[PDB]
Amino acid sequence: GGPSVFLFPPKPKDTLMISRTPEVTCVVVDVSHEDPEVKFNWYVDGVEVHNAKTKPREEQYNSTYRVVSVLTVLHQDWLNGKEYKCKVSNKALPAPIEKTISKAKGQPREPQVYTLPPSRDELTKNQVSLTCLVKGFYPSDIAVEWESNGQPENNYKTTPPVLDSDGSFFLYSKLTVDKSRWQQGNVFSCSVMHEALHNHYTQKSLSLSPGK
Amino acid sequence: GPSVFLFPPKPKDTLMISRTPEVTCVVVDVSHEDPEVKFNWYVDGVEVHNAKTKPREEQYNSTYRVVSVLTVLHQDWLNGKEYKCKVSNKALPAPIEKTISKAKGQPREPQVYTLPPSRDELTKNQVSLTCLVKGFYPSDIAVEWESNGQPENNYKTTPPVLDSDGSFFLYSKLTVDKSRWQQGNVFSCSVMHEALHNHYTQKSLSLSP
Ligand SMILES: *[C@@H]1O[C@H](CO)[C@@H](O[C@@H]2O[C@H](CO)[C@@H](O[C@H]3O[C@H](CO[C@H]4O[C@H](CO)[C@@H](O)[C@H](O)[C@@H]4O[C@@H]4O[C@H](CO)[C@@H](O[C@@H]5O[C@H](CO)[C@H](O)[C@H](O)[C@H]5O)[C@H](O)[C@H]4NC(C)=O)[C@@H](O)[C@H](O[C@H]4O[C@H](CO)[C@@H](O)[C@H](O)[C@@H]4O[C@@H]4O[C@H](CO)[C@@H](O)[C@H](O)[C@H]4NC(C)=O)[C@@H]3O)[C@H](O)[C@H]2NC(C)=O)[C@H](O)[C@H]1NC(C)=O
Ligand SMILES: *[C@@H]1O[C@H](CO)[C@@H](O[C@@H]2O[C@H](CO)[C@@H](O[C@H]3O[C@H](CO[C@H]4O[C@H](CO)[C@@H](O)[C@H](O)[C@@H]4O[C@@H]4O[C@H](CO)[C@@H](O[C@@H]5O[C@H](CO)[C@H](O)[C@H](O)[C@H]5O)[C@H](O)[C@H]4NC(C)=O)[C@@H](O)[C@H](O[C@H]4O[C@H](CO)[C@@H](O)[C@H](O)[C@@H]4O[C@@H]4O[C@H](CO)[C@@H](O)[C@H](O)[C@H]4NC(C)=O)[C@@H]3O)[C@H](O)[C@H]2NC(C)=O)[C@H](O)[C@H]1NC(C)=O
Repeated sequence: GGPSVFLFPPKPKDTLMISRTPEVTCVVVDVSHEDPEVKFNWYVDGVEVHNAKTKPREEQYNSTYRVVSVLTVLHQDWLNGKEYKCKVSNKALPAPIEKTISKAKGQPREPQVYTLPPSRDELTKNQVSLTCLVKGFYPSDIAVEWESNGQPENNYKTTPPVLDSDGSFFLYSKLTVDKSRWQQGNVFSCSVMHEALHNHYTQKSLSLSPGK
Repeated sequence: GPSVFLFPPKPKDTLMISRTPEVTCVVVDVSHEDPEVKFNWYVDGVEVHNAKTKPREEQYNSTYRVVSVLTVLHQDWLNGKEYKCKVSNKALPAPIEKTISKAKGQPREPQVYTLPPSRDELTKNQVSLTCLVKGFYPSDIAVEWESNGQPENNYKTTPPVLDSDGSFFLYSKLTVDKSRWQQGNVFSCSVMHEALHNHYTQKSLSLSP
C-alpha cells in the first residue's frame, strides 16, 4: 500500500546554461491522513546537504497527500555526474524510501549536426519538411530548436533520443514550413545544445542554393 | 492482483497474411506460495480459447514470470475487435481486467521520402541514409532497408511521434561505409502500413550527380 516517491532530474537546457537554474525534484504521493508527516533528507555523492526547499503538503482529490521537495543543483556538479539522493520517511513504512538520480554514466561524445532539405517528391505538397539530424551524442540529454531570421519556428517536432549501434545516440527534428517560405529561399537553422558542444551550443542552417 | 500486462501483435505480423499475429498476456509478480493461474480470453465479448497458455517460467527475484498467448486473425485485429484477458488468481481479490485493441480512426497513408547525407557528413568514413515516413495513422508501422534485394542490417528506426495534425511520423537511418554510397549502389527504404496499397511501399535512394 502506502506512499511512493518519484525523483525528477533537471531539464537538459537548465543544466547547460549558466543563466538557468537546474533542479532535482523529489515528489511523494499516496501519503495518508493517518500519518501525514514526511521527512526529506538530501545527499550529494553520499554526503548530506540541507539547502533543499520543501513545499507545504498539498491535499489531492483522492484524499491522499502530496509533498514536493526541490534541491537546487550546481550546474557543474550535475555535469561532473554528482549523485543526488532523496530519502523519504513516513511513519507509515517499515523503512524510509531512497531514490538516487544522476547524469548517465559514460564519456560524453559530441553531436554531429546535419541538415537535410525536403525530398524532391515533396515539392508537390503545400507544406514541406526541413530535417535536422543529430547523431553520435552521449549522454542523451539534449535540446533542439529551429529558427529563421532570428525568430523561433514553432512548427517542428523532435523524436526522442535513440540508442545507436555504436553505443551513442541519434535523433531527428522536423520543421514544417509553408512550401512558399522555402521557395523564397529563406534561411532556416537548427540550433542544438548539449554538454559535449563548445559553449554547449551549435547551430547549422539550410536553404535552396542550386547553380553550383 | 500482481501486475498484469496485455500486448498487441507486432505491426508486421498483422500486415502479411503469411505471418502469425499474437496477443500476449504476461502476468508478473506471481509468488511460490499460491501459483496456479487461470487465463481466459474473449474477443468482442465471445468465449474463445484457441489460446495456448505457455508453460510457466521463474525470474531473477523470488518471483515467477508467467504468460499466455492467443493467435489472432489479421482482419479481426485490423477491424478493431477488442481482445480481453480475464486472469483468475485466488491469491488476491477477484478476476482481472485488461482490454486491448487497435487504435481507432481512419487509417491514413504514409508519405515516404528518402533523403541523402549532407555534404558535411561526407568527410567521414561512414554515411547516413535517411528515410522520412510521415502522415500515417495509426502508429503501427514497420520499416526496413535493403540493397540488391539483400537486406541492409546497420540501421535503426525511431519510434513514431504524434505530429501536429494527429498523424504520426518517424525517421529511419541507415549507416553505410561511404565507399558504397560513391559506387552508386541503390538503397531501399521499405515501409509496411495498413493504409498502403498491398500494405507495403518502398522508396529508393542513390547517388544522383
Ligand atoms: C492520488 O492522486 C495523485 C495526483 O492526482 C496521484 O499521484 C500520481 O501517482 C502516480 C503513481 O501512481 C505517479 O506516477 C507517475 O509519475 C511519473 C510521471 O510524473 C510526471 O509526469 C506526469 C505526467 O505524465 C505529471 O503529472 C507529474 O507531475 C510528473 O511531472 C513532472 O514533474 C517534475 C517535477 O514536478 C517536472 O520537473 C520540472 O523540470 C525542472 C527542470 O530543472 C525542475 O527540475 C522541476 O523538476 C520541474 O520544473 C517534470 O518536468 C514533470 N514532467 C511532466 C511531463 O509534466 C512517472 O515517471 C511514473 O512512472 C514511473 O514509475 C512507474 C511505476 O509506478 C513505472 O512503470 C514507469 O515506467 C516509471 O518508472 C520507471 O522505472 C524505474 C523505477 O520505477 C525508473 O528508474 C525509470 O527511470 C522510470 N521510467 C521509465 C521506465 O520510463 C509514474 O507513472 C504520478 O506522477 C502522480 N501524479 C502526481 C500529480 O503526482 C496518486 O497516484 C493518486 N493515488 C491514488 C491511489 O489514486
Ligand atoms: C522481479 O523482477 C522481474 C524481472 O525484472 C520484474 O518483472 C517486471 O514486471 C513488471 C510488472 O511490474 C513489468 O512491467 C513493466 O513493463 C511493461 C511493458 O512490458 C514490456 O517492457 C519491457 C521492456 O522495457 C520488457 O521487459 C517486458 O517484458 C515487456 O516486453 C514486451 O512485451 C511483449 C511480450 O509478449 C513483447 O511483444 C510480443 O512479442 C511477441 C514476439 O516476440 C509477439 O509478437 C507478440 O505479439 C507481442 O505481444 C514486446 O515486444 C516486449 N518488448 C519490448 C521491448 O517492448 C510496462 O507496460 C509497465 O509499465 C506500464 O504500466 C505500469 C503499471 O504498473 C505504469 O506504471 C506505467 O506508467 C506503464 O504504462 C501505463 O500502464 C497502464 C496500465 O497500468 C496503461 O493502461 C497506460 O496506458 C500506461 N500509460 C501510458 C501513458 O501509456 C511496466 O513498466 C516488467 O515487464 C518486468 N520487468 C522486467 C525487467 O522483466 C518484477 O518487477 C520484479 N518483482 C518485484 C516484486 O520487484
